[PDB]
Amino acid sequence: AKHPVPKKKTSKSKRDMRRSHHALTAPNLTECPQCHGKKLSHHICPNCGYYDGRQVLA
Amino acid sequence: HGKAGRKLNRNSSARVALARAQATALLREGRIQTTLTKAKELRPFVEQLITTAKGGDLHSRRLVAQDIHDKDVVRKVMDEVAPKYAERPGGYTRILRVGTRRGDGVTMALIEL
Amino acid sequence: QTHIKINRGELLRGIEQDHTRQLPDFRPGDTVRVDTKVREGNRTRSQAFEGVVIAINGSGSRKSFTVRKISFGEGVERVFPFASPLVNQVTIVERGKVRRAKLYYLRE
Amino acid sequence: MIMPQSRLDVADNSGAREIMCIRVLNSGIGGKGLTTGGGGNKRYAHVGDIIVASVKDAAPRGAVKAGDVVKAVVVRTSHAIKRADGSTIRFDRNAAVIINNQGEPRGTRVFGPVARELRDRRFMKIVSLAPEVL
Amino acid sequence: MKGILGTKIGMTQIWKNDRAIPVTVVLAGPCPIVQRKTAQTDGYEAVQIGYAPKAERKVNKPMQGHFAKAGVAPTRILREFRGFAPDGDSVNVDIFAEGEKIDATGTSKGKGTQGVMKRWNFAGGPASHGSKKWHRRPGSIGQRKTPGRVYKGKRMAGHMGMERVTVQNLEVVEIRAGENLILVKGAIPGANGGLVVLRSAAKAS
RNA sequence: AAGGAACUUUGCAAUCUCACCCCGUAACUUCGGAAGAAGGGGUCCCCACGCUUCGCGUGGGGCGCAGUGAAUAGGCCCAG
RNA sequence: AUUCCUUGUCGGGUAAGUUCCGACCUGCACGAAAGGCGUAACGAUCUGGGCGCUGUCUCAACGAGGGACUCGGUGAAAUU
RNA sequence: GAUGUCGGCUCGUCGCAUCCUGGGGCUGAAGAAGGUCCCAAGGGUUGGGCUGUUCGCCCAUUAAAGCGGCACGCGAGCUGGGUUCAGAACGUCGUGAGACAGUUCGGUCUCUAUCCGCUACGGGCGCAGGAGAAUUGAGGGGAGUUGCUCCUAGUACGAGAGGACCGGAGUGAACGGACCGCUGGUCUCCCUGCUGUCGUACCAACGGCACAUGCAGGGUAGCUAUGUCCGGAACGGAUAACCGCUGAAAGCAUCUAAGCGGGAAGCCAGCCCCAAGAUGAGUUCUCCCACUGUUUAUCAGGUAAGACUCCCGGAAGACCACCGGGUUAAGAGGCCAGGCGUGCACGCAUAGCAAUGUGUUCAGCGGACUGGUGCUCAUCAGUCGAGGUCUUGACCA
Repeated sequence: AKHPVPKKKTSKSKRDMRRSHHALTAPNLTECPQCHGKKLSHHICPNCGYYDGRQVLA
Repeated sequence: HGKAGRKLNRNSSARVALARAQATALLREGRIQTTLTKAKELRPFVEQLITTAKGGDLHSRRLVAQDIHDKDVVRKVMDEVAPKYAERPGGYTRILRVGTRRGDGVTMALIEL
Repeated sequence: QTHIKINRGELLRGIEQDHTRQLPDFRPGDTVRVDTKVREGNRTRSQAFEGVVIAINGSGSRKSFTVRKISFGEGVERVFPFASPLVNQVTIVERGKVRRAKLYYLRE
Repeated sequence: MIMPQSRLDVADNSGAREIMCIRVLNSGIGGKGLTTGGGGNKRYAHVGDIIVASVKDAAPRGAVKAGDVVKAVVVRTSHAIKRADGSTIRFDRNAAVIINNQGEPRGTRVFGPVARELRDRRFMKIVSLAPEVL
Repeated sequence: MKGILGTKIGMTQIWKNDRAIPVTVVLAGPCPIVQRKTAQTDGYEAVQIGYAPKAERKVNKPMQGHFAKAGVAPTRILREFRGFAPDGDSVNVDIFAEGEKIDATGTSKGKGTQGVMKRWNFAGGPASHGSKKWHRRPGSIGQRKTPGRVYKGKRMAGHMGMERVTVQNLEVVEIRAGENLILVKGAIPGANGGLVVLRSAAKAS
């Protein structure tokens, strides 16, 4: 059948002991030089469309 | 180990169709956006390829035809775009990663001539 | 690992131009390498393998050529290091007209 | 290399034509007679190595008959013996020379070239019938 | 004891007389002396040499002081050697002598995560007479209700390579001072561009 | 690579063989078969020539490692 | 394929054969339509041998692709 | 309300009543070769044929080709030949249905690992400042095998035949490590050749598909062995059996009760590798330094040294981690040059009825390899990160 199987329910505790590593990492938003709106370093500012000049249409 | 140098994700005859498939477009549009990585792959192939065109003689014209099956595009590359990068030391094509997408969480990017 | 600036490319060449010898032309077709069999006792012999060339794998200290011969009813192939001390001189005998840098196709 | 179950050509008139290997003895020629193997392992016979064999085809009329268990001394491995100058030799077929407990060919002559490595192995007489010693 | 740092560079062919010999061309650049440890300061005798150079624009502030503490010029690599000395800076000239046997010690090329057939040889099994354990996969990890576990060290897949290594007694064939180049017979560890350390025989015949 | 059943409960498995012309083909037999027994040769292109035409035969010529040149496509035998 | 003693005995083939073929016979417990013995041809049948070929093996190696791993979406199971 | 069964294969590890190597007593031990008892498990202990075998017989070797233990070690590891399902046969028993000390052909052995354990690899925190880097070694792991030839010496020995110890040289085997220069393997589009078909209008030149490379030939780097290189050591300390010096109790004798020495592949040190979470958390060199916050916001907040984030890579790698660069730049792509593989390109000309050949052409094409070059991208910027407890003691004017 389902050959390997668990020997007990894991504590709500232990089940957590585990998860202490799934905590997201909040992006490192940076403030655009022009639109002054926050962008993602190294990419195009989704708001103004700039990256030293304006690449992406408005 | 794995100390080679190239990228795949399809078979062999595909990673060949793609690069030709995008190769044209970029040459036909000057800019196309695409998954970040596929751009990165794409880059050098179009450049070499542009550098091929940069000869003007039939031969060169005919080598390109191998990787540009749309008559028009090849002429564009052959007569419009190739004659222009003359002065520069081959190396024009840039990429500007944009931002993550939605249905797959993949970061896109722009590859422009 | 260390990141010193360097053209390992040439560093090698130097330690390899002290040990690199040039030989006639040839690509295929007959040869007659008249080598030396200094190997016997003290008595230094003189053999002369000779016949078709079927490969030039290499460049520099490692460059070499392979020749096929049928000695006394049984095929024989020798791998010669251009710069191999046991060799005195090589000589053509008849340029060959073939169509590929191998020939193995001839091992039958 | 040569190994058990691997058939060789015979390069002598011992009468034997083809022979199957049986065991790679650690070719012990030296001193008085042939010396006793130097190990019970050793999996490959490299030219100028001695092996025990079994005749699978001997010719009619000849000192050696079909089925006779005999020792031989590999003289041509289709492998590739690498000479110290860095040269390489490889023959089209594997072939050995039947012999006797003193390292002597049961034949009156060798046919085909013989590995020059045999002179090294001290197999003098064998060498002495060799039309060539590549 | 003695010893100097170097960079692997590659192997090639070379004849010493009439016997061709493969050789690993190592470059043991001149090495600086940046700290003399003494069984009176660090409780033990030893030295600190340096190797590749480094632009000062990369050189941390603290690191500068340490190097400046001897007025050497930021290297980028430092390594100790026990019971050594000399005066000035360490090169291979006079250090190693044509004929000496040595122990080259680089870092094995890293093989990533390797099975047992590859990391410990093992033998896996079949390939045709029944299976699912075709070739690799280890056989059995242990016994039964006895040692109801597995032993400490049982060989199993793992990261193979990227380990320090030492190939003893190598014959320094040639030695091209004026180029901190040296040529050793045989193969040295790790790949070209790698840091290799050459010492005197750890203990030789 | 070298070797070639040394594997193994057993060459299981996977190769080889693999089309169509031509030559050739054993024991044994209820003479029908065994037989595609076994074994060997051919097979592409050009041109002339003759043929029952698609096609084919003959002669010369040509190119390659290789010509049912890629897909389909018997491994054979001895003995019970 | 009917044998206990048993791998019977001699021969055969093998370098070496508790299996295989041939005899002999002492048929533990063959036998004549619960058919006896034989038999060309036929078998995805069962046994033993051989030629050929091979990664079955000596030892494994490299390469491909699909999982296995990472991130975005959806998100089970047996068990306890 | 289930402790899966014989045998293999894989993977091992342990005991010694040691199979071989080590040391020793006695021998009816001349020498060589042996017998036998003691001490001694470091390491090693071959490949074939027959059998489901274990066993054993045998072929050829070997220093040897040990015996046992670990649920007759190991099926959540594989097989399944064996035997304790359903089919069928023979002999045998049974009037029969069926049976069997028996024999014989056939017969689905279950993707998903939670806890311990194990192999690798990270995150936290800790180690009384915050950081960069170099180390000591507590302890721990790996390895620990053997033949043959030569020399001494044709000696000692022996009627002779034959023929050593000790010591010193070499050269293999198997086993491990590292490595890819060599010799080979591979190299899934790096070059070419070839077929059928569809398309690029056609001719010519090409592309697609005939694997998930249509086939073939070859092949750089990488990885790789059947290829290379190196190793198992020496000395030392303490000992086993065993041999002994001085020597009483037994005015002698005694390796012993005082004492002292020799002495094994074994033990400890030595070799290579790990290693202070060696929470008893060590040592050394270097850097940043003493900010701000009204008993209403009691500790956080600017920041230093430094580092992460992120970008572009890597001989690093599953992810993390690790190394390198990030314009005061040569990190990677490109680009030029070169190397190396393929093996002479398109086109044109000429020869030929044509197939094709010849020339221009050692052409053309080009993955990863050596360099050079600011052409392209590594922009901009953010986040985190010190002010050093107390007690005793010592030294400073």
